Amino acid sequence: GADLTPCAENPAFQALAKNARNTTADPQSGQKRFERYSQALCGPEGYPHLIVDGRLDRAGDFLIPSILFLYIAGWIGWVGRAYLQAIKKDSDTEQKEIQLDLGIALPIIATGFAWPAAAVKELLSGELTAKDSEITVSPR
Amino acid sequence: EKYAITWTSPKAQVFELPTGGAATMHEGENLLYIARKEYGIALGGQLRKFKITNYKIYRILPSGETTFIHPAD
Amino acid sequence: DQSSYLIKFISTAPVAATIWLTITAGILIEFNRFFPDLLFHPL
Amino acid sequence: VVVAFGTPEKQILIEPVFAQFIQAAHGKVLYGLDTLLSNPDSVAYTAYP
Amino acid sequence: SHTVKIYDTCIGCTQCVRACPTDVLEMVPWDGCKAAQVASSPRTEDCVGCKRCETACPTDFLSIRVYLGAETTRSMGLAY
Amino acid sequence: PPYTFRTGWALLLLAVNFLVAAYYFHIIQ
Amino acid sequence: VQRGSKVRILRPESYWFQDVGTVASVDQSGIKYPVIVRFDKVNYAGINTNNFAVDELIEVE
Ligand code: CLA
Ligand code: CLA
Ligand SMILES: CC1=C(/C=C/C(C)=C/C=C/C(C)=C/C=C/C=C(C)/C=C/C=C(C)/C=C/C2=C(C)CCCC2(C)C)C(C)(C)CCC1
Ligand SMILES: CC1=C(/C=C/C(C)=C/C=C/C(C)=C\C=C\C=C(C)\C=C\C=C(C)\C=C\C2=C(C)CCCC2(C)C)C(C)(C)CCC1
Ligand code: SF4
Ligand code: SF4
Repeated sequence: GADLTPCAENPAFQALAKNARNTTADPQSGQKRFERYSQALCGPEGYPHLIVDGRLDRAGDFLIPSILFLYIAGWIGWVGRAYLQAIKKDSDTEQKEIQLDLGIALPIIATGFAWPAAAVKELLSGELTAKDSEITVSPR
Repeated sequence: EKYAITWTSPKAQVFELPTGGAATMHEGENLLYIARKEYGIALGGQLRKFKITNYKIYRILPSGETTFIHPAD
Repeated sequence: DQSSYLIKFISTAPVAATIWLTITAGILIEFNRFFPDLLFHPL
Repeated sequence: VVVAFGTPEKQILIEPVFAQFIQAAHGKVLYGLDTLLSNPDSVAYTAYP
Repeated sequence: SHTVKIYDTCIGCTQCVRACPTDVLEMVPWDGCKAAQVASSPRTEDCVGCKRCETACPTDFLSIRVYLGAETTRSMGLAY
Repeated sequence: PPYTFRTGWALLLLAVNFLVAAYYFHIIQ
Repeated sequence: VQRGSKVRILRPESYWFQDVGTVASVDQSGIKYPVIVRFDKVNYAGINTNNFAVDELIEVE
């Protein structure tokens, strides 16, 4: 519910299939999305309602893009983390922040694809975090 | 009137009044009646670019009492 | 060396972030001309 | 943007399936979850002892 | 008026005396620091709460502090 | 140390999170 | 300590509390805070040096 009968059976989804608007200048981009959206669940309105539950017949809504995003997003953090680990042991480190040391940034970018193999390695070695006696804090 | 400021100038030249506008000091001892002590130090620093460090801010009470308050010595 | 100043200028903050976000945005645009309307993964 | 471009089916619409359940775990037949005071065979529906 | 507290951590930089525009502050000799003088505020009835004196002090944290108190005519900055 | 009192109550609350989902997945009825 | 020794700060009101400094010079008699520590990161005022007592520091080298 509410009335999540599948889109292939709907009078409303088939009525929205007759006045299709072409997305791209492909002359049948209007048709080649409605047959693709037929396996989803359109309510009374005629629009596919995504299911973020974790059901495996509905894994394409949220389950598949979640693994796809968190690989790419934990990448960008890990690349930006491991670069800042490198430049701290240099001559200046503030020039290499605005003005990128391209000779050092490019090995870090290629390294990244074992970041789950590296973050768990950094976690269990106790080198992910820092000590609370070594971070500046505000007076209580 | 309150807080007279006096200074001795080597010559005459155009300065900037703290009350807004430009006047012309005399040669010798000058005298300017201002409203507050904040004007006299903001004027006293404008004298420093004229190489004058002989300025004295008084305090003229309405009874007629004139108290020398800058410097202390 | 005049050529080293062009590598050192192409790797400042707004110049690298203009090129990298142009390559990033161009990948999303040319992926969406050919494979449009991807609301969810079709399984 | 998706509605403005005349193709409103590309909306990202999520059913609130975790509050769909509570209203059906309080006895609403309208969604057909069939649990917990909407399931007439339930232990909570009958108060078994 | 306001209240100007000067702690014992300053170095005799004379940046706070050269910044208070009503000339509240002055240097007195004091055998503690390297420059052998501490700032003192003997004329706090003239202080206008400007906090130029807190802006110019080097030491962390500030050796000089202005506590904003009861506001008379001299501390409101009224020409009238 | 292995935090027994912290993880003892977190696993109790997470067992409540998994029990309600068993009603929602029709595992328990 | 000596000119070049990394120390730490325990003064709570200071900006560089529990941070690593570098002693630039230690004085002899007066002030009570005779240790100049040249820090590497700046506070809100923009400076990166301060004076500290002898017992205020924690040597880490
Ligand atoms: C090196 C990149 C990097 C990394 C690994 C992190 C990591 C973290 N940040 Mg942070 N942050 C960063 C950059 C980064 N930040 C920058 C540049 C900003 C300014 C916009 C912020 C602003 C920020 C805020 C306001 C907050 C965090 C928070 C957090 C924590 C949770 C993750 C999160 O909420 O993301 C937050 C991410 C953003 C707000 C935007 C991301 C910024 C850009 C898009 C990514 C940077 C990529 C980098 C430039 C690439 C350089 C590559 C190098 C080789 C040249 C985590 C410790 C949160 C926290 O404290 O949680 C406990 C939090 O509240 N951060
Ligand atoms: C911090 C984020 C946050 C917050 C405060 C809320 C708050 C709320 N959600 Mg919501 N939700 C969130 C994130 C969040 N949500 C995410 C990420 C999803 C998945 C798309 C959902 C999906 C969702 C549904 C389907 C429903 C709610 C509902 C609600 C409301 C009732 C409480 C409830 O069911 O909690 C739900 C809380 C969670 C499911 C997770 C708690 C937050 C987690 C820990 C954040 C991390 C999630 C992580 C990124 C996902 C990993 C993906 C995985 C596949 C790898 C409440 C307003 C209900 C509603 O609309 O009532 C009217 C409802 O039915 N939420
Ligand atoms: C001067 C300067 C600067 C600035 C600059 C700027 C700011 C720029 C901007 C730029 C921009 C803002 C950009 C944009 C981009 C765009 C894009 C990226 C696009 C793309 C497109 C496409 C790719 C297309 C395609 C196609 C075709 C061709 C045909 C039809 C179909 C389609 C549509 C698909 C800086 C700062 C650096 C530095 C200094 C100097
Ligand atoms: C399944 C599912 C679900 C659920 C979920 C949950 C509820 C979860 C939880 C979870 C949790 C509750 C978690 C937490 C966490 C925490 C923490 C603590 C974390 C950690 C992190 C870190 C530490 C980080 C790191 C990093 C990385 C990784 C990368 C980048 C860089 C950095 C450094 C940032 C939902 C229903 C929604 C949907 C469907 C499915
Ligand atoms: S209070 Fe500030 S300006 Fe005055 S002597 Fe101390 S450090 Fe110098
Ligand atoms: S209140 Fe502050 S700014 Fe004003 S004179 Fe006194 S110390 Fe200087």
